[PDB]
Amino acid sequence: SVNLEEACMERCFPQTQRRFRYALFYIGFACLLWSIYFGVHMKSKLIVMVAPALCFLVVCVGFFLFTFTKLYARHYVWTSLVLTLLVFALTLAAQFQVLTPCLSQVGSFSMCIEVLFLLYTVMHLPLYLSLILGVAYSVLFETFGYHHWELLSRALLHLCIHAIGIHLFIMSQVRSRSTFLKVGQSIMHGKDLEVEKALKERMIHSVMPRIIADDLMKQGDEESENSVKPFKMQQIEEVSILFADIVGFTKMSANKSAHALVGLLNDLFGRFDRLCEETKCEKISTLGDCYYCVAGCPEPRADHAYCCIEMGLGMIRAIEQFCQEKKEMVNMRVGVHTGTVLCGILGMRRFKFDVWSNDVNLANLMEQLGVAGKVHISEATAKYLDDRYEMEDGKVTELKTYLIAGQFASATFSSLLDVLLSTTVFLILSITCFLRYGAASTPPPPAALAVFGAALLLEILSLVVSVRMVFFLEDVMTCTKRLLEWIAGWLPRHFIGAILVSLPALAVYSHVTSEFETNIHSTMFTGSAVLTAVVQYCNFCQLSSWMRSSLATVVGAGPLLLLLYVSASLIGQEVILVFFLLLLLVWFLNREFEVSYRLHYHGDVEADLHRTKIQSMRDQADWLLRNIIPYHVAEQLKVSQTYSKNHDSGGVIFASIVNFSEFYEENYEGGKECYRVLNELIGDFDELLSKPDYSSIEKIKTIGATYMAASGLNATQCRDGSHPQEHLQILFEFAKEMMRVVDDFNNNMLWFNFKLRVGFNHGPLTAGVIGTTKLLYDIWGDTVNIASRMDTTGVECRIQVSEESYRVLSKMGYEFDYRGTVNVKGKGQMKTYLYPKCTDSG
Repeated sequence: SVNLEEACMERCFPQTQRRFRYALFYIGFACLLWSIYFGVHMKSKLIVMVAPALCFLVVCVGFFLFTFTKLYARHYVWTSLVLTLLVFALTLAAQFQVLTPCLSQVGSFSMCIEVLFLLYTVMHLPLYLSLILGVAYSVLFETFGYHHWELLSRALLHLCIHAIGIHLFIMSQVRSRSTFLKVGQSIMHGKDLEVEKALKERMIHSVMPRIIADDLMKQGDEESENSVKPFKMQQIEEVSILFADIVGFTKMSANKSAHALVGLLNDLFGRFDRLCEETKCEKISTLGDCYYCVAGCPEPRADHAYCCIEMGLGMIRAIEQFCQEKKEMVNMRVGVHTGTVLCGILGMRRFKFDVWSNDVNLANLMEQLGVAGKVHISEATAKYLDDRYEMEDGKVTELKTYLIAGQFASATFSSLLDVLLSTTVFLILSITCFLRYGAASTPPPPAALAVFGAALLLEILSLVVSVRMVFFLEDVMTCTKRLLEWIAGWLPRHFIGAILVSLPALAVYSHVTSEFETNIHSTMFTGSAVLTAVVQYCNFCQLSSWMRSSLATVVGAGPLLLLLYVSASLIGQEVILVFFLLLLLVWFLNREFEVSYRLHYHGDVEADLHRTKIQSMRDQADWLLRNIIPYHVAEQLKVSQTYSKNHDSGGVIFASIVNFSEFYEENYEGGKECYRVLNELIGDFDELLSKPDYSSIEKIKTIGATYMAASGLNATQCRDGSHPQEHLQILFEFAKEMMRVVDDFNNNMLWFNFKLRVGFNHGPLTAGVIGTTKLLYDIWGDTVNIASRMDTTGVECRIQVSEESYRVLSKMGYEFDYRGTVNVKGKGQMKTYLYPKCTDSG
């Protein structure tokens, strides 16, 4: 991730800067304490040492204040480079003048070590370059110390110090990269999440008015949103139910492109939405040739009739400007009635907040008998119309009828590696201490080999724990580990790992069981041992911080204060002070590192949280879309802006509850108990669509007792084992199905049985989507209004199937009783067929 690993450092500068600075602080105190030794007791016979230390001090403080410089951005890698080169020079220069017998070589060694761990941590050197220059410094240091096996010992000291430092580098920078990538993912998750939220909100307000949508967006009732994974209805009265149905409708819909026609339609509909929003008139929808609105139902309005009729005149202006614009001989009849309407939301598929009354049906009948240019109004309209407009008693030419016309890197991963490393290095520790015996083929002390093997097996058992945990080999028994990990918790793991990391102290002490203080070679050698030992405790940064630190502290401390009284006098003082320094050093280092680990944990949590949140949000939005849109069109707009297509043969069935409005009887608060029961049976019909064979059944929409279905539409590819016109058969299957369903629901309908009439047709039709920044998608064609009047002229318990639909369904196993010949507007007296073969009388 080249430019991305670049961005890492782009943001990951300040931590490196501050760590560098505190390391500088360390170095300063280091040369400080060297000087205070060499000035207090010994080496006061030559002051050529304090001057190098002090010029080191001054160049380090120059680093200190220069770090803040503006020209420090890309000016840091080679900075670390030159600085550590400097430090190396100081070390070896102080180192050479030795091998006289007055002072320990390990002091220089100790420096070399802590130096190189600093070089490790903050310098952020190239993996290979870091390693190689480090090991180079190591080897040149051990060589220049030369002025049969002790040298090999010091060498292994180098090697272990390498291994620890190098792993520390690798884990630190993988921590960096991982945390960087993770926080990036988190913020991108936040952003595309709120994007998803905005999108689903667009979908909400496109399927719910601002009043009710904004009501549900504070989730007053959480059961609504639980269903989204709870309906309130209001008998809002004194509202203006307004309709407008296209005249010249079937005409203008004769020979268009079947797509651009929809386009100009949607254009006019944007005009009409403008009219709604300007007149504060709450539009409802469009049923084929007929657009419709109410006027301020949720926000109750009194001049609702006024803005109603003024928006009507506005739409009149719109249609005139368009028909004179697109050169069309088209208009639309208009019809409005006012009064009471109970409004609410039922249904779980393609459903909506809608409205119900006979005032609705009154405006409906008046509109179908209405004329373009003069809205057909009733008395309830004219009663507070106040006739400030072009009132006209427009009588029906065939009921108070009027007209108006104007005016990687996991937690175990880490423990895996660090355990492995602790093990191997404690083993090379063991090699080192052992090889004290070079000629003594027999080892006198038994504790050495004893606890050697002991710690060895402890390491190997922790090893196999880790390796069969990760690799999942499961030789003996796996449920064992399952019950076993339950005991390894945040603190138990703490103490066990504490033992594991603390052991090398007693490991080297097994050799301390032997007499040493006589042999100062042995003495200083053991000092080298114990310091090279304490170096490691910075390792398991997944473990304790405060307790880990204190542990390393006391374990380094104790035995040396013991040797203080076990006696080569003031060299104890100097070594204990250097231990003090390196103590506070590693203290704050692994402090920083465990802190980085803490923040990694933290950010990990919240990032996965955001992932889950946007997952849920996206999924809920998609669920809502599937409520509101089909799939093929989801693909169409997923790739385009719109879609429309003349589908020349599909079925269409309409179902209307005959005895609804009477057992609707309004003794109650609108009888909305009955409306609860209606949402019950509606959800039952949704279950009906929830059938797999009823996946290809396109339930279009509904208006209270209305129900609209059509198929042969998403049937875009017909396979050989499928007939292109079978969908009518499964549609009629669904018809008899829902008949059975209402029959069963009636048995549970308390002291009542609801009945419905149904009318069917099939043939020509055309799909097209409307809403952009809105959402409306509908089908049209003569088939629509044909089945409309069919169900309109129907009778319950009998299935009025049109002539040609009767024919095409009879050959598919359905037996129809010839109802008769009924007038169809646009078709005149049309031959009709009920399905049930005298299930009723006949």
